[PDB]
Amino acid sequence: STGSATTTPIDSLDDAYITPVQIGTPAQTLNLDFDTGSSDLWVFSSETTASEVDGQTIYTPSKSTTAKLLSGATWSISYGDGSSSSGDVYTDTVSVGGLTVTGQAVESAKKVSSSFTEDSTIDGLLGLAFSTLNTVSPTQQKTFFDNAKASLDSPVFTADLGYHAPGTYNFGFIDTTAYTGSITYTAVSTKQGFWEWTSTGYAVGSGTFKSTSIDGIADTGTTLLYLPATVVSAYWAQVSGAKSSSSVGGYVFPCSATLPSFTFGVGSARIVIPGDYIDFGPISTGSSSCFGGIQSSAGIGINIFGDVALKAAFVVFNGATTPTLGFASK
Ligand code: NA
Repeated sequence: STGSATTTPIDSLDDAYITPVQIGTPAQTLNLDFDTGSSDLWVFSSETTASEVDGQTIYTPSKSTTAKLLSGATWSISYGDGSSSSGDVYTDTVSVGGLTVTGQAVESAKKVSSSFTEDSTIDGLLGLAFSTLNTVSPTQQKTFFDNAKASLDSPVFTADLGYHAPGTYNFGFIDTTAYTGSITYTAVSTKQGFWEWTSTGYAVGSGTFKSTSIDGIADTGTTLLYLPATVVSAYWAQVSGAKSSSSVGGYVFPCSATLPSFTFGVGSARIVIPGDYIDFGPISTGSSSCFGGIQSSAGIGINIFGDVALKAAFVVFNGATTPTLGFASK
């Protein structure tokens, strides 16, 4: 089997991407944030505290003839950005882009933190990191990909995120028309439950490539590119008037600037992030200070190849017995 779904930016900045997901029978379609940095499929629901719901579409298990309470199971998750959610668990039929899993754990939120409530466009998350991170207790649950894997034509999914445009998540096949050149594969460590890999270095603009190992995670659920402070300082030093602002919480730059590109290494290959991808716009409405898309990972404890990086590539998440990542230009 295969699945193919379009993923759409939630706003003009590509702050996140939503992908429609069919849950239950008859189908309830929710727009989920596919997150290769976590491993819980959780939704706004009929159980979510009413004051914590503001415009999201909810999953109502009592209206699904295939929903079953997973008795005793609870979940609770906290994300890198400080957001959180928790609740109880159903199993139900879940389909993405024509690919169907029966018996998927659908984590129904009883509580969500303010950032989720405030984002009317995201009805929940669909985690695509390794199932060892799933928070369900006392019986950990599998991701949608891990449940689909054995049925897929190839044990892979691909992320093809757009810049200010829709893109695609494919399950079970490589679309050879979706990228240029060849896919370069690179080793993955699953020891922290992430799609963790080692970039071979970087360049800033037309600058020389610096060969250096940068361990980090391929995380579709993180907006920005978070890299070591040395790398980030080297990038923003090339932008007149850029500075790290403790008050704003990262590097800002004059909105009048033209940003340089950023290149990262994948083995001997190179992925080029155009400068425009690194512009996250005014820090507040009407400000001439703009927020940078490349930020320090110092204090986060891991480097994160978030959407700013991934949307410059066609990315293969190879879930073979020994997982690997692939990157192609596009
Ligand atoms: Na922000």
